[PDB]
Amino acid sequence: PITGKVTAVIGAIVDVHFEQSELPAILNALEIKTPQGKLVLEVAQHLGENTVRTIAMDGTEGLVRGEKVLDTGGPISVPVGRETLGRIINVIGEPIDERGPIKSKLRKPIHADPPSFAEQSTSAEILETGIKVVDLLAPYARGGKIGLFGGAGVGKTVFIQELINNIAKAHGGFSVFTGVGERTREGNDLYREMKETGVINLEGESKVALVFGQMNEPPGARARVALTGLTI
Amino acid sequence: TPITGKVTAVIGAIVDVHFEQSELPAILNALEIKTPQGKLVLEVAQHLGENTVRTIAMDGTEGLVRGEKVLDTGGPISVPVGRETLGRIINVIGEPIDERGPIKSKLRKPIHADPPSFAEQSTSAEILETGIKVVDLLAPYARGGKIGLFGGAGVGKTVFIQELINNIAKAHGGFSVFTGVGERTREGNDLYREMKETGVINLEGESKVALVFGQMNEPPGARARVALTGLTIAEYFRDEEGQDVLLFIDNIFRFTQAGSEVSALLGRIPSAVGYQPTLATDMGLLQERITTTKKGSVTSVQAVYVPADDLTDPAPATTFAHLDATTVLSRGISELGIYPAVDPLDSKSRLLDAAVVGQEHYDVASKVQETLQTYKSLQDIIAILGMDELSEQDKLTVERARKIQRFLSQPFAVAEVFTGIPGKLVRLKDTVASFKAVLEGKYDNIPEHAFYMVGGIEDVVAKAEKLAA
Amino acid sequence: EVSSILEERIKGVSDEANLNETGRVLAVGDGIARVFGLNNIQAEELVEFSSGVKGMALNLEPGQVGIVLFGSDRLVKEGELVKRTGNIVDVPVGPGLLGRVVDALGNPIDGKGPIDAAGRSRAQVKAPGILPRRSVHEPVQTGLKAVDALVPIGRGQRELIIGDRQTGKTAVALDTILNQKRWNNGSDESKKLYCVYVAVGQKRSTVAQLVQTLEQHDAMKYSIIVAATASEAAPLQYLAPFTAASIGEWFRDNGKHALIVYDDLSKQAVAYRQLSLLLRRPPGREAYPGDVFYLHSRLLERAAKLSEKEGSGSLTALPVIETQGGDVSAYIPTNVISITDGQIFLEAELFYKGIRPAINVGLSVSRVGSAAQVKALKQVAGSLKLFLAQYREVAAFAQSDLDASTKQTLVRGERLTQLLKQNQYSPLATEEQVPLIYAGVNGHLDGIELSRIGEFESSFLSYLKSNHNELLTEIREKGELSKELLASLKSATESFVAT
Amino acid sequence: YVAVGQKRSTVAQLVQTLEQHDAMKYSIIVAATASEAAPLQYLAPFTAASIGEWFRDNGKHALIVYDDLSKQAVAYRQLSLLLRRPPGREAYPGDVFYLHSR
Amino acid sequence: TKAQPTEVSSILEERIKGVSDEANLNETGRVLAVGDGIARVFGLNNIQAEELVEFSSGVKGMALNLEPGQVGIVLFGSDRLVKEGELVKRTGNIVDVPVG
Amino acid sequence: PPPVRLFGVEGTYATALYQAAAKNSSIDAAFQSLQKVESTVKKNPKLGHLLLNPALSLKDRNSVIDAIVETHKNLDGYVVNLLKVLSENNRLGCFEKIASDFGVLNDAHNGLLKGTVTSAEPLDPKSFKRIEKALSASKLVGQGKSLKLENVVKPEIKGGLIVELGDKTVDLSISTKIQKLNKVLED
Amino acid sequence: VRYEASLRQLEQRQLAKSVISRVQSELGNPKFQEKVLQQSISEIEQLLSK
Repeated sequence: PITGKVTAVIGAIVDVHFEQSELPAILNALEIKTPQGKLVLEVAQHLGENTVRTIAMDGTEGLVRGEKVLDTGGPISVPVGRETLGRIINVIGEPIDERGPIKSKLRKPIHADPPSFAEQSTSAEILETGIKVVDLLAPYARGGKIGLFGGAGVGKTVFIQELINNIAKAHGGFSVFTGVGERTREGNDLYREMKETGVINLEGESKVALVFGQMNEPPGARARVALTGLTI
Repeated sequence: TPITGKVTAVIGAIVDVHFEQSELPAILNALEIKTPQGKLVLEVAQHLGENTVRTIAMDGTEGLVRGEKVLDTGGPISVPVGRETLGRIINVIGEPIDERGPIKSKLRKPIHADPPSFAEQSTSAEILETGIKVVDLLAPYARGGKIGLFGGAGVGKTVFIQELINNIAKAHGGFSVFTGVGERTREGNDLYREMKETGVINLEGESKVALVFGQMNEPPGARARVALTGLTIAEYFRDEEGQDVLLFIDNIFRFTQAGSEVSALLGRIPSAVGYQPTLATDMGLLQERITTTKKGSVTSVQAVYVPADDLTDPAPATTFAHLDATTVLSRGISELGIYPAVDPLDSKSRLLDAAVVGQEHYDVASKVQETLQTYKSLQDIIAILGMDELSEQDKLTVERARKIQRFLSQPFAVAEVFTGIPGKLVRLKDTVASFKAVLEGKYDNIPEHAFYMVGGIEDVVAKAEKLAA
Repeated sequence: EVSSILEERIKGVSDEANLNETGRVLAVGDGIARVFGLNNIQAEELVEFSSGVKGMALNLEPGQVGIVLFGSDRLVKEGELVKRTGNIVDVPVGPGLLGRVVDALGNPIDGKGPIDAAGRSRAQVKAPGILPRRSVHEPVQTGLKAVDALVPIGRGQRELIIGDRQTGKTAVALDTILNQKRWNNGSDESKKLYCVYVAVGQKRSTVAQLVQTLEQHDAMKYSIIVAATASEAAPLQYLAPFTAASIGEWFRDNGKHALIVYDDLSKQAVAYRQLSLLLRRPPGREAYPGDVFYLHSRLLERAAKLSEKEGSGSLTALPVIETQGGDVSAYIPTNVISITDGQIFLEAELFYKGIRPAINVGLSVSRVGSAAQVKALKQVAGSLKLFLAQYREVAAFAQSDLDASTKQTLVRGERLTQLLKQNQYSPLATEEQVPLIYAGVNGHLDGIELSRIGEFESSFLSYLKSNHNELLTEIREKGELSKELLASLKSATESFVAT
Repeated sequence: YVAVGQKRSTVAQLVQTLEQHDAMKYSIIVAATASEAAPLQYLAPFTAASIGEWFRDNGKHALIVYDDLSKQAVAYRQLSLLLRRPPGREAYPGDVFYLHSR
Repeated sequence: TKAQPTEVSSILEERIKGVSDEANLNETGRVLAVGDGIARVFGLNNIQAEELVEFSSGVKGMALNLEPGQVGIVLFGSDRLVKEGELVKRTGNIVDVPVG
Repeated sequence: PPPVRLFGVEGTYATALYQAAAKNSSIDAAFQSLQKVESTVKKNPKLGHLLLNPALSLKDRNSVIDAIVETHKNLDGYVVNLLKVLSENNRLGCFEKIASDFGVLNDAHNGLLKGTVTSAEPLDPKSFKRIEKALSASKLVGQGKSLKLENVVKPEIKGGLIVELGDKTVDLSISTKIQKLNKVLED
Repeated sequence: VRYEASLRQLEQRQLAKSVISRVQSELGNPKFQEKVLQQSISEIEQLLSK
């Protein structure tokens, strides 16, 4: 089994030294067994001689040198399905919203390779919206990307809410709202508001899924929430 | 002496040799690596010891095996010099690139040459005339003077140098040396064709002009020693032969930039922003190798490219020490529809301090500078409101200074085509006269279009005739 | 079906061979790899790793070699065996690439079937000497005014296209390719262009839109598209103009004309920036390496017009710049500008205010790019270049003097600016553009007011062919106007102006 | 008169201007031209001072022009950074002040 | 590890031979690196700060850094004369000018 | 410069040692003694092998050295001075590093060539001999050069084999080939 | 037609994992041993001919 002992904790960069014929690849998930949780480390370099350099998904503070690490064999595998819709999830693929476990169906790696050239948009297809103002003066498209401008708390949050409702009528489609560096007070408000206006429910199946990466978690966990929502 | 070696490494384009015997070469000796391709000429810059040197590469390092032979020539790369260097184009390895074959020579000399001492000095600084108006008035050339132009191509760096050759080189006579340090390929071919068309060079007849041109697909170490190759040829003329010569250099930013690329690789820690630490010594050698001796006398004109138009950048700053006159050409002025694009407030010559250009010429140029500096001062007030919301005296001052700015545009004569206006050749003697009249209100009573793209005094009158109709 | 394609594949491979040298990697990652061994390797050789990924030798060091990875990090692992390809880094060249989409490696990535090649020739090569060069003589037609002869480009020029990115930057370039379709199907092979459009740093989605758009416009059968998109890693973007340019040179040394559009050289500078910093080389001025200059100058001088010896071949260039807000204080823009001659300064402000193309002509110049134009196209545009830089000065002070003469110039000038506009993605024919510039140059926009400029244009053209096509046959073949032809046009234009 | 970083041609114009104006009788030129290495450029102001302390000591009055001390820092920069000593501010070694003040 | 005089094969081969005297550490020492307009010498443990040391190619140069590895001697001239292996003898006089 | 380069990566000690010892002629002799002094360090089980990470002084290291030369004396006099150099730099864990390098350099001059023949199974002697014959025939081993072929069992190869020596390899492994083949067969 | 297109995709992955099962079956059998001898005699012919 590919196992090694921690031989450094320089910042949020934890280096694990592995033995012979026991070799990682870059992007794999390392899980350090601990009674304080688990910590997910992502291999972001090879420094050779069976040592690695990783980034962390959670606070590194209190690590001993000598604690066992185990290599999964590839990237963090996050839940997918219509059981993962109406759940707040941190990067690791587990509930932070505390409604017991998410019923695993299929799980899929967080890093995946860009789709083929013949499968990239060869034409613009116009994404339908109920907002008239949006469809005239700046057409949404199925391949395009539309960057909001304006303040926060000025109508933007409600505007985000509106769009979810149209998509349900238009296509049947869902959503995933991903928050990077989320402000943990505001997350409660938005979670409550979303459930109440019925774009999320405790009564069953849901549209928008929320993916939240708190700002008190290391830098790495902030980047990797963005790839985790997209896979859903 | 013969020194065998093998190529241990090729790190960047700063190859490392490991010699196979205890004999070792000195610093700035030249070495050749044998490949079925040709040769690569590299030049020792460090010994890192244990019989491992580090060498500057004047040829791209593609396809180099480790454990591959090198040989020692036993001294610095040797160019061919002579009076049979004329009509020729010389690269950097002393080989033609205009393919007239082996370059006939009596002496072949090392490219580095120890600078002329402070006992060989001409005190000369006699007026030489450009034949360009702006230049005659604000920064007239000199027998001992060094002129430099700065700022990015506006009118084309090269093209200005062409006018200079057109005018100054058919009335100075004798030898002229052109060294183009990592200059664009196409431009050299056009010039070669023009000299033969205009019967200056001829390969069937005489050649009182000589040439050195490099290429800017060449590797950084090579483009740095294009400058030295020309310079070896220049010294030979100045001293041994004792003839008075010109020099033109375009583009010498490219020397500095080539140095800055190799500086990192060698094992150096460079200066801030990125430029080399050896900038002051090296810039010192070139400009003290063009220093007049008591044989012949030379006058140089140098072009410097600025990638921000900031002359406070460390590479344009070191140029300034070795210059006693400048004729800065600015992009702004070109864009406005004024050709040439000389800035008139960043101009200088050593002879423009006093009556070294004669008292009358100094009075006319002194006042020109004052008028344009006032115009620049009132630029805000003009933009914000205008000139009728100023005092009556000032309004004249502004209008007068607007005729002066426009007046300075002289049509080019080997670029007549490119400007689109038939060239004017306006004498030093005429420029003083024309400018005298204009200051006293004698042509300041007729349109700002009778000042748009005009030469001397006569032309201003003639553009009134046109407008009237 | 699904069984058959797999059976074919498995049979088309065996993957058994006997090898020369190998390495086993030292410590891999950051888009640069450190390999242990490889003692007989040549410089810039191609290596192939056990992952399947291939790399180019950059640093040959006495005990280790540092390859650069053409591909994402994740595939490369530590302790993999690296085997010498035995050949220097090359890309297939030949005429089995025209209308096959390719990446910078030369792979078919949707393709239009596998890739066929005459030769391969090294990614990196250095351009011919000073001696085999010749000035331009033949005009590039864009089929858009304001470049047509107002700001001229010729065949072998290296004339620049500068502006702020995604103001419609790409369309100006397509039109060059599109407009050349009836001179590109000729029996004059010097007149044909074979064009390569290098897309560096753009969205893979845009490129797929672009591949389809050209096949609607029936122009993809004489162009290649090269890809090192934004998704695809930086060292492949670095190498993307170089690899494509080898393909361009192959057309140029068969003595036929070509074109290559380098979109965007500012993104080559970024691609090369990231690779450079992760190798420990300290940033230069504007946080970009100081060896950026080297890449662009070497790159650009392999597009040049050759002499009679080389078959009077050419490879023209239109290098496309992403400007940092219309500033030219920045390092990367000036570096491309100082190597090149001519600029096609383009304005965002103008694009917004209904000037399509929005080709400002104040900071647009031609130096040696001005001997491109044949006589018809020197006559008609005569001194229009000059007149609309008298117009700029006339409008600085039209916030002093107000005279009929200044007012007259300003009215002509505005009217003239309106006239330059032309529909995009159907570029108006060159023969068709010759009468229209005559009118305006000869001051005949003192009878047309601004609102009606578009209307006059089509009605004037329709009129001219039905009345007298003699005039137009002359310009198609002769391509030089005579005084008599000129007068005949003047006589016709005034007739149309009245009524 | 101290001349650091300058071309010989420039110095050559000055010395002739002085001899005409009758005043190379008492003038001494300490020079270190730019072609000549960085240590000699650097040592040039400093040996100039010592030649002054003797005049100053003896009861004589003199004037020392130090043109230019900005190229002195630059010279000192070349040697220090190739002897690999850490930089002060702007790449100029931080002990430049000690040279200038002494 | 990092350069010390044990990372250079010419110094070390001799150390193994039990020669670490022979007065390469008194008044003299042997050049080991040259280039860039800078020199470095091995030895010179009776050196004074700011002293002049004469390179045996007729070039004399002052010394501004003293280290037990490589005493860093700044050159007053040519790199094409000064070359590696040669001996340098300490002048024994700090740099000086005639006053008069 | 002595034959065979191996300077750098602490291999500068070995090169220096090799040449310094070549000129008296006691490289085999020295090598034998360096391995022997090294072995009685390893079988020292009271912090002479159990501590090789430096944390000792100049002076406490000098009395660790004196303890090492107490064990047997007569190693020659070059490799006894070598101990001193290593001591002065205070690297006790880069003692065996040199020993292995000096061994590599020694057996190159003698000409004995170390290779490797990875498999996952411990292959017959017949096959060993048939490989030793094939290598000897090839330009891979000349003459006056000996051949040692060492099979190791690695889990990372699973089926097939690869021969390796002189950074030259012939790879008929099944494991690499099955992987590359699997990849093209997901297409 | 869309479902048929998908069916082709489905087919391609199904047929993949079956080959992964047979790799495990081959390495499980003493074919692991019958085939290493084969590698050996091929490698012998090849290395002999460098």
